[PDB]
Amino acid sequence: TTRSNLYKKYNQVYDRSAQSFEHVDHYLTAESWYRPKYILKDGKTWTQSTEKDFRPLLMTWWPSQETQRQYVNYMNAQLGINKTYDDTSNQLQLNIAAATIQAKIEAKITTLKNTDWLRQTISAFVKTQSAWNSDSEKPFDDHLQNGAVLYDNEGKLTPYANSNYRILNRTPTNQTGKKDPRYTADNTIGGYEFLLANDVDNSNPVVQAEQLNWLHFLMNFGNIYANDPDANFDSIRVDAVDNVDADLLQIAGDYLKAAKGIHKNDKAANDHLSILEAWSDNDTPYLHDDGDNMINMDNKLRLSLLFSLAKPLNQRSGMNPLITNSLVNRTDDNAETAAVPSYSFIRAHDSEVQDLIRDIIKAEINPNVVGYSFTMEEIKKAFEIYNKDLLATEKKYTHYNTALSYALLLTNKSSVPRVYYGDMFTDDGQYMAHKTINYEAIETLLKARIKYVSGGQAMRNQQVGNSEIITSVRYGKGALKATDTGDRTTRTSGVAVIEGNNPSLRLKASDRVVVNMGAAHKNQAYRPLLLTTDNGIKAYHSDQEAAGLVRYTNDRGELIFTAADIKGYANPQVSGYLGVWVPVGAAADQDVRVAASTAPSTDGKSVHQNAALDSRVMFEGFSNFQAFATKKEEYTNVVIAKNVDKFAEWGVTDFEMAPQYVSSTDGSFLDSVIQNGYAFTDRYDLGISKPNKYGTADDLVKAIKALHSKGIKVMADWVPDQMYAFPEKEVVTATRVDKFGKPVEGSQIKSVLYVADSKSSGKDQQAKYGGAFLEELQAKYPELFARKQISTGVPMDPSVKIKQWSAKYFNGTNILGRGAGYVLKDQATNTYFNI
Ligand SMILES: O=C1/C(=C/c2cc(O)c(O)cc2O)Oc2ccccc21
Ligand SMILES: [Ca+2]
Repeated sequence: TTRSNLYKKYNQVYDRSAQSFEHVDHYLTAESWYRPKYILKDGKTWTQSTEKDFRPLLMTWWPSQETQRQYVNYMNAQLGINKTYDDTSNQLQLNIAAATIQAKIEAKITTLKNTDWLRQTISAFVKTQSAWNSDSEKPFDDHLQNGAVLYDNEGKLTPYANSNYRILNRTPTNQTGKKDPRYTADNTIGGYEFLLANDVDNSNPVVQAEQLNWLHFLMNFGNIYANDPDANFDSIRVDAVDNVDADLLQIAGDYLKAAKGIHKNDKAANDHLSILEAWSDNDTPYLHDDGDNMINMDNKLRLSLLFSLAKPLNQRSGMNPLITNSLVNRTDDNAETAAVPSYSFIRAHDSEVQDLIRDIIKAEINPNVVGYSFTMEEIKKAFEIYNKDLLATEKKYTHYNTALSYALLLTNKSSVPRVYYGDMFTDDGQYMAHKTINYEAIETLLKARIKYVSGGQAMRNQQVGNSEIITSVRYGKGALKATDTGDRTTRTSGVAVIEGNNPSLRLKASDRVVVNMGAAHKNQAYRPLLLTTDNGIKAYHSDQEAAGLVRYTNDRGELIFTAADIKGYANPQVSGYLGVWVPVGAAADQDVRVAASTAPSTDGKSVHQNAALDSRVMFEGFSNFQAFATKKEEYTNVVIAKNVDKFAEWGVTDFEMAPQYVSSTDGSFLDSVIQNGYAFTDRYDLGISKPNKYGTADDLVKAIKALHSKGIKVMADWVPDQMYAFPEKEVVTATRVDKFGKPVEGSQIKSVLYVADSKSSGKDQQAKYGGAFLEELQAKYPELFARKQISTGVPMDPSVKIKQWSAKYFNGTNILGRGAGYVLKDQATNTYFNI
């Protein structure tokens, strides 16, 4: 190695052994240190080196002479030697320069009695060279982190990182490696493999088995961790469906059927109600054909709410999409069971939050911010602007008409509404510490939903005066149709929502809005629940609070409104109009919800959008931008246990907790900066080795038990796409690719060695729990392991347990800024060093 170009015989490597080199899989890197036969204690005395006397390889060796010059110029400037060397410069001059630097390095080592300062200096120097930084990884692509590398299936130099799999972009749309001819709403292959960080190979049968193992662990967390059967997760969210092999959907579906019997009846299904985050318009019909074993979002209704109500006044659509642009056309929804089950929302922890922070940062701080890779300080200043925009009548960045969106989400038939934490409480600050201006209106709607919201739905779109309004009516419990005359409970249930999306709305003196309440509501007293005022929304918490504002239906069951009742407003809460009316005389404890039956299911689907699923409410119970806890009583899971009576009062039946995995701290993405739980190194570390952002493993256990004590189900966020920040390095044969895994031609990284962080400790929760339940699962549920998965043609393979993650179980990684030449070669032979 160390050539006849220095003080050899002194600076040569101690022995031909591997305990003398800092190596990665027996290869050397530009940041590799080594143990020389002799060190030079200060610039003074050559002494025999100990086992603790490692020194930078770059102190005494260089890949080319060009690099030695670069090293001398750099290390002179660092150590206070204003001598520069230029284009012309013999080997003898630079070897003399290299000695001198060597001598002063050793002097500073003895002065400070550490090498920490030199680790940094060598690192900083290495990152100045194109072959050891981003410049050899360019050009960047639309990957969230600027690009990715794909690990080669057959690398002769790295056979330990080989795979017979790494089958990419097997989305629901593209599961067979061809576009599914059945699903035509999305032209595209319906997603892409490389999203973030280390991309897990969910096409590998051994990894599939391990994803099921993790699923079983989460669904038995209570039993396994705390020997407590009251502290298990009831259900899952499947994170990033469009970025993983869709085989995982048959695996998770089969498990819910085999383990929880969700296929038998609605009681079983509704005790384990599991959701997808699946953005392709193909994913809902895919999931329906697969057996409604889980439910997807209604993306169409989300876009209809966003563009009809939430957008600025000049970017706002007409209101008719609120009726027609959804999985369910709500003109006249009179069905006992909707065709397809779904959940509905206007915002989520990611959707229409991090997007708005990015808009603010890009507009008023850093125009060159990459994807969602924000700094904490960018976030804090963005939130100064955001929090002011929330309280403004004229909003530049934040949603208009939040209460109008929730009035529709919480009265609509044939979808499970999901309330976002950050619409009731502030997106920043401590958990449940600060209420939004919309908290009252949303709370009032949640309590009214339990008491009044049942039966058939009618929505109408009336052109009035200069613009338009919509009416949305529920007929009341037992009344699917406008002609049903109902019983006593029908009479005191039902609701009328009236909305406009234009602040200039003025009815003519001649205009009337006739709202059919249904044949159970003839000649009846009605009172307001919400009314738009000049400064916001007045909530009425009882019949008596509203005593002065009572109005009546006529003999046909119609409420009638005029200009006196309806006009456009502009205030911090309403841009248009909102009016919500309920019948007078509901008992204090009236509850028109319905439980799931044990009657056998007969249509081949697990989940059914009937009155019992319509009775459920989902709560997404975190924000990305929650402040870190300063003391135990501010930990979210401790606050959840303390406030569990609130959630029951609101009719929350399904509590979607944040992912509970201990966050990585690399800061390479938003998730790793605000530590939400989506960026992790250990899949089984649920606040066990260290608190998560939300508290300790014991705080989580107590939160689950508290929710269960009120009959509320708890959802585990299943995140099989990627992992962050592995502590051990590994050398892989890699190819630069776009997020679809297509090779970027004109790249130095092409069947080339590259140094990834892709090995786990072997001493973490993964090492304890990995594969630990595969024998139990194959014994109880052999059919799970008999199924030939669609993408691979073969069953899951539980014959190997994953105690340590390594490169062979991953597709690739986001580019790490280590360059195409980071692994060192002998210049003459043009081959890599191997020990
Ligand atoms: O491509 C889409 C996307 C990205 C998306 C993907 C993710 O896995 C994620 O964690 C967050 C995202 O927002 O958001 C959309 C919304 C509507 C239609 C298409 C897209
Ligand atoms: Ca992936």
